[PDB]
Amino acid sequence: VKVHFDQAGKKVSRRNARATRAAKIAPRPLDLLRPVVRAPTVKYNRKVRAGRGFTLAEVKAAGLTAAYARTIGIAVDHRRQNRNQEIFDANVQRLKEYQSKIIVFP
Amino acid sequence: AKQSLDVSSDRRKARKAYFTAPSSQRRVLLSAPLSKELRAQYGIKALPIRRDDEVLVVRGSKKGQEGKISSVYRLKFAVQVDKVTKEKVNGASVPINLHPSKLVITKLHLDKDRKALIQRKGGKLE
Amino acid sequence: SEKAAFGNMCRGGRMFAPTKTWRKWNVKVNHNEKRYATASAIAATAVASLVLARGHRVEKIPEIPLVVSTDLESIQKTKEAVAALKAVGAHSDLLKVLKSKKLRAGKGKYRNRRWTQRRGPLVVYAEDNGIVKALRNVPGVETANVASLNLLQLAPGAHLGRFVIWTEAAFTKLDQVWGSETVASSKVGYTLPSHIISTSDVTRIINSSEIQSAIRPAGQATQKRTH
Amino acid sequence: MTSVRKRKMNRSSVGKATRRNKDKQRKINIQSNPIIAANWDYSLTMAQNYKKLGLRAKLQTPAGGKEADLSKVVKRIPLTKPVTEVVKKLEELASRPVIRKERSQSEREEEWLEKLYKKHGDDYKKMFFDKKLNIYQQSEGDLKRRLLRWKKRNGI
RNA sequence: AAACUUUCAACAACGGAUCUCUUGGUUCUCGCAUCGAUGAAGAACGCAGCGAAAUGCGAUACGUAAUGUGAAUUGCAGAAUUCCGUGAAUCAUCGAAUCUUUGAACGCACAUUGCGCCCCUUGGUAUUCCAGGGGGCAUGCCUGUUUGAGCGUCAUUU
RNA sequence: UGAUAGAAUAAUCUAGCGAAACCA
RNA sequence: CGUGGAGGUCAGUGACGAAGCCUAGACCGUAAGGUCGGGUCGAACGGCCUCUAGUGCAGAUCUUGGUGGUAGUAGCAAAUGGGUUAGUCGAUCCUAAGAGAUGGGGAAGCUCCGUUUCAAAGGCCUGAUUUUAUGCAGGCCACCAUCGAAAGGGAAUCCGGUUAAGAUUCCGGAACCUGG
RNA sequence: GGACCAAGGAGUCUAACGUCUAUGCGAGUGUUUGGGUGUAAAACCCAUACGCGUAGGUUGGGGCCUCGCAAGAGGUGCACAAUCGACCGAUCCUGAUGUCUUCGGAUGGAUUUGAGUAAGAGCAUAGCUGUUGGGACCCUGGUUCCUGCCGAA
RNA sequence: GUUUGACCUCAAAUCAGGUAGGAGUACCCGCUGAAAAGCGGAGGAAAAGAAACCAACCGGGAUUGCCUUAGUAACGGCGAGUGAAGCGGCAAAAGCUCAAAUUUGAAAUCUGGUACCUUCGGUGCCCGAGUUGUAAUUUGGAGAGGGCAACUUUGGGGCCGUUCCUUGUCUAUGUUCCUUGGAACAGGACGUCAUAGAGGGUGAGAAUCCCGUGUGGCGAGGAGUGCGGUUCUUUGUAAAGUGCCUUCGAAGAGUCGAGUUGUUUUGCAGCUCUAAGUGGGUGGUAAAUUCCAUCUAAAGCUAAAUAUUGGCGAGAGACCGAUAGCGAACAAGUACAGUGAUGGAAAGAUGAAAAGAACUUUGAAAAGAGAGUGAAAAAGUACGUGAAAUUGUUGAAAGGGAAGGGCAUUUGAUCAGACAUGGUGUUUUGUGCCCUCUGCUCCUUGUGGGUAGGGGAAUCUCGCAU
Repeated sequence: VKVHFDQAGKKVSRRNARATRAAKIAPRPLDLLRPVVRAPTVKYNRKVRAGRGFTLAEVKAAGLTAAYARTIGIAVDHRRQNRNQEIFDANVQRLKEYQSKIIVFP
Repeated sequence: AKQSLDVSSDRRKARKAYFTAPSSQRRVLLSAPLSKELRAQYGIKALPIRRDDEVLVVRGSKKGQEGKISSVYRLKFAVQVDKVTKEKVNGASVPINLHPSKLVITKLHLDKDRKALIQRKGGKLE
Repeated sequence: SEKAAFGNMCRGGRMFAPTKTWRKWNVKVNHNEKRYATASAIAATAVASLVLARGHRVEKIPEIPLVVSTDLESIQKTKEAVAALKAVGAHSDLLKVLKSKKLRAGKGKYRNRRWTQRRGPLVVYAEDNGIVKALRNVPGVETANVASLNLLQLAPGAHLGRFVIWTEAAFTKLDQVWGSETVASSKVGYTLPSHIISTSDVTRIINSSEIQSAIRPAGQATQKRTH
Repeated sequence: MTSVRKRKMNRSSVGKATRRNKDKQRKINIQSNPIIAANWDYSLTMAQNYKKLGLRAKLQTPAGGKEADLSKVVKRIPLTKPVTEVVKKLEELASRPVIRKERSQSEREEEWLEKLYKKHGDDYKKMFFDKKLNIYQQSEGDLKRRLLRWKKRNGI
């Protein structure tokens, strides 16, 4: 037996985390740059979704290295495979738009 | 009202703070307001009372009496002023334990700690 | 306590029905139903026969619903806003609240609920400009953004029609908040709900002309006792 | 407050090691850039304050509803009835070139290049197959790169 | 008739019910992460001018030193503060010390107040002898230093 | 220091202390 | 109808006396009950619209507390500061039947076997060990931790005096033993 | 079953189905896992998902209309009921046009079938209650206010 | 050479430096295990965790946790009932390190000792450790060697701020009049503050008496690289990254697996057997001498989202108010009981102040009586208030071996039992919102409201008084 009495409280604490982390990460977003990825499982195969990370080859197609891209806040998954054209292209456009909107301090 | 979270408004906590207070906090609690003349003198309203200074009584049954404090009985949150006593049926004398919130200080006993305290509280000390 | 003779009848024994935490505390409410209750409260605040029916000192106020300029929001000091409510005429309500401070009759006096007093005006603002700090110190007054409009603040004790003061921009903003037949809702898929009867007065309908045409003549309105 | 430890610590003459934290955990300093520390407000939120900056606070797709906060009046559809600033400041700061230093050459190896420059001159196929003063057998073009850096540094 | 018995009332007993409080629990939430061989927790014995418990302390014993505040402490007794301050206080804070006997308990033993061993210091005629004071001396494991041993293996006519 | 005393010789009365069982 | 608590309200009541208690005081209720007087008393408490429940007792040989009779009865218990002084007296030391670490060996393991056993189980003598010139050489000895006796084994003290209560232990005199 | 008296003292809570009632919306409904917000365990706003549901005739007949002063007459007929239908699925025969030699179901029958079609009603919350399970009224015994109404075996 | 020395092993050190134990144990992880207990081991979390994964899709992509999947699949004398998981939405997000081929043009590596220095360390020197392999580089997502073309990059300190912690200090407004009271903090009148009307204390309900509260300010001592400025230096053929070309291009074995036994509901363990390298694991697929999918096991680390009836602290409560609430509001795990393991009570309120009853007297002594304090001993350390059961005295009545109530009435006792004292008409005189004249003022602007000055009742008239 357990009752979530702290449901109101923990959220507050969580936003405190979402405050406090943000304090350290002051210009940058809290979250990384995640891929837009179409789901499996025919019930959901029309659904698109947030994915974990893009790939090496896609980040190369964006025009940078993944080792550098992790410093730019772009989530990268090696074990994913890019197999759909439109997914790949839309995520490349996403990467380009993310590159357009950042300004990086030396 | 209470805006800080670190401030608390529990009656039980507040009384447990009050009655179990150490003596250094008690002389801060045992504070008396100055006269209108002394406020015109130093620009300050209330002060921690000690024993060397002079006072008048503004409430109670012994209202409109005055004197120098004999001793500050900090353990009972109280203060024995000289010459405000009950004389028992043996003929002996025992002072009324007064309370500094019911007192108005008339003549201060000024010291270097006291002068520096008046200075740090913004006093216009002569 | 969990385990902390053995009888409910016994001195010091375990009690009948140890009170357990998993008894229901919060109660789920349909969202449209909650919004409907708030809408009925807001509509009730206009009337002011209801506000007198709850008990408020609003007999000398300019009109209903009382609407002040938005400049009220820009007051940042308590004495100025209290003088402003004097200039309104809600002074008697404030004095009622201030006199009404009594001590709680229960044991809950020593459960940090020591004092009790009536409720007063409710100030509705579009935007804070220091007004909520200025009215914080005066008792009985409670402020509310138009977006929230707390029902507990609206109909306290489930009695409809607390005395509510509006700022000018808030009163315009109420159209944004609830919509109309002209302005949409700003709430997702919400509609200000309909009436099942159009005319609020039944005796007007009964005594109108045409029911009064269609109806047979009436009795004595108390029966003539025969035999 | 019924453990033996808590009761003894209550009755003890030590006093509780009491520290107050609950007020100061809500407020945070941002600690990182003085520009954001200037424009930070401590009143709006992380979210509202990042929006007022112009920086995208969360990247993508917030759960829940944002504040559309009544910027405009929306009117009903008739259905055809019948008849930047701080962004600019940080953009200048990132656009500001740092005072960089050219990577120079070390004195021994530029002296080595100076020996090669007088021994062979400018040609590279002879100095590539030179044993003395090319004992590390430098690459054909690394020689060119170091000599061009040395010439731009000294001796045209 | 008194005495006695019963009932009722008055006053007085007995009793602690009721009412009102409450430095107590009870439950929920939030933050934090911190015991030991540098001797824990726990036990014992003492320490106050006058103490029984409670707390505090360790023979420097309801404490010492430090820092801050600035005149107390208080049941009685008694010091005071040269008081314009190196300063009371059962004050606060606490970072330097002391820390009795045990206890993971640690020189060996132990039903002994048994038996030691080593080092440092001082004295008593002191080169021997004795006395005092002080400090170490448990097991396992790791790394290293040092000392050995082995019929283990090998070399040994420039 | 310890033990109900007083009287009946040092073999019944007074005094002192004083229950429990049970109890439409 | 009543009870604890909660929201609203009566700008409700209250140290010129709340709540509670008593009331051979009055009143209203069919009743559950409610209202007032008086007395006592000292600090909070009510009416109304709602909410909420640890919400209503004569019994359960119920729990706890208090008080009866029994009973002045049974019966007499039923409950009723000071002082110990030891080389010689003992313990301590030795071993007895027996117990038991170590080295080892068993056992998933708590631990079990075994006691001088298949152990490198210490402490003594000599040295210009006569040349390697600032590094230990040559020999000797031979079983085994510890515990186990206030009656076994075992260094040595007697007389007289003295205390409210102590003495081969204090006092006086007279002795002895061990080690240096 | 009882010496008396005071206080305490026994159908509480939760989960799953079920009826009823109230409320909001309605072929849809359900904010509160979570996010945003806040005067901060309150209130306020809500993205994507998810849950559950959705995806003919005759006879009458409430009424209503007409006429009739009325009584009645005629007409249209809510809900619902009965009939005769129809169709779908099944049921057992017919077994064609074709047919890979065993495939096929065309057509016509037959009874019942079914919360079937032939024009929805549900979802959510609350309350009271039914069954079951958690210690589950308390320890055979006990089980706490009044009045009214209905009231068996 | 019967000598001497390398090793290697094994001993010994009152050698140097370290470390293990025990307590607690809410949460965590292992082991054992009944009708949980126990054992072992940690931490602020732990565990798990970067696929030998899930899927069959338009594929997804470490772990963890929440909602849903779902009371479904599946299991079960398919009885009792037991009881998942993929996906989706969300919270949180983070990835890395070894082991395989040589640095061989130089073991480039490190502990320790010592001397110094700017000391959670640095430098030097010297012992050691180590080739039976310590460094650099490389963990498949490859990578390495070169070469080409370019570009692109540099590290370390200081100091002062900032940030964090621990503190210290400052920062409003009545004690204004009256009544009551022992005491105003009560009641009334008049106020002031407020980003402060939370709370507490002060002899009764205190914003304004005090402490605080609220708003800001000034410090102090630390922690620290989080970043922000300054300042000092850092290169040595130093280190790295991207594209192209060329040449190569090595990985977890008593393991995988098989059988059996136990255990669990498929893993795990034991025993026996025991592999491969275009390998192996796993799953669908078939028009079938199938194709396709998807990972790399047998090595390791990793924050956060998570649990937490323990610790250290806070803050709250539609909780209980001294038979309740913890056993314990109190000198409660106490007194006490038990040989022990263990069990385990009862017990809160004088008063505002002890002002705790001077003094006289009875009295062994206990207790009195005078007296006094106190607002109150109808508060006397038996003490707030002080119910019932029960006891004593007095009064009344009844009874004589009398039991209780219900109705109804006498008798006796007793109580209640106007602050009632007016109305109607007439008359006298006086006065005013009555009369007249002259105004002022508020709007709701009328069928209005307030209000002034002088005159008159000589006459009328209203109200009032008489």
